[PDB]
Amino acid sequence: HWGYGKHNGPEHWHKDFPIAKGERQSPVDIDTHTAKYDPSLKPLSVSYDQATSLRILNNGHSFQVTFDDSQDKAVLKGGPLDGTYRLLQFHFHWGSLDGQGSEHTVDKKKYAAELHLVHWNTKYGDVGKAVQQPDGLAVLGIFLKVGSAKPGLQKVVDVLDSIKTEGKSADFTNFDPRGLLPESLDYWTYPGSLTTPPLAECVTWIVLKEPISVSSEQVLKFRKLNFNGEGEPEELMVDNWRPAQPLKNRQIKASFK
Ligand SMILES: CC(=O)NCCCCOc1ccc(NC(=O)Nc2ccc(S(N)(=O)=O)cc2)cc1
Ligand SMILES: [Zn+2]
Repeated sequence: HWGYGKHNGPEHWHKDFPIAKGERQSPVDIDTHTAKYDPSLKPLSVSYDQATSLRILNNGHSFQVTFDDSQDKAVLKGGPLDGTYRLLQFHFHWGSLDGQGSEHTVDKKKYAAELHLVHWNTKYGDVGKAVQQPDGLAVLGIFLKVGSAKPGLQKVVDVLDSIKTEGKSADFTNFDPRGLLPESLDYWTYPGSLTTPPLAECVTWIVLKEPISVSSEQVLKFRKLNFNGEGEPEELMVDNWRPAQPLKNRQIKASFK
């Protein structure tokens, strides 16, 4: 039922999901001058060498690459986190044009897109349990700007034609998510939520300062996806981002000076 249109979009979500008006919703605007450098924050540990991708799916809101999360292979640790978080899936949010698409903003600047690498805390055993906990998930957010192509994204781009409409999926094995990461792991962090229903307040957000560059041709391929199922009117999957939400009583911390 929920979506990104006039009648079912973000301004409507609170009716089915009242937590939409909660105390720790995401995304937020990152005011770079107000974020406090925190010298106690550790370097982020991203260990993706043994990642096992499984499938790629058009779920009607994004496309989603799923990983085998049944063992500690691809894990996120350190940074602001306590313990070990397993990589579950990644997906993107993007715009109709290059000047919008990101969920987080940086001094009100919107990027063309935002990549979410979604991890869950192994101390809760499974993602369904983890989403019921305030420290259950860690999402690594990476901004996309348009310029030079990202070679490590091309394998993703080249299969989107096969999952054009809602409910389509395909085999997507041997994808290496290290190819999606920028040089620097400098980050901002804050406590927040899922940015799609059920908007659960279970996420430690880790947003990298350095965007990746993707080509116009790569992002155009995102914008050829459809929100609709094949038996419904064609509606391009664009502008699948939630706008910035009130920061309320939260502090954004920087890992860097
Ligand atoms: C062993 C095996 O074969 N495992 C394979 C996975 C099975 C479970 O699959 C899954 C896959 C996905 C989910 N839910 C989500 O990820 N919700 C979510 C919503 C919004 C955000 S964000 N980033 O704020 O926009 C992040 C996460 C649950 C179970
Ligand atoms: Zn997301």
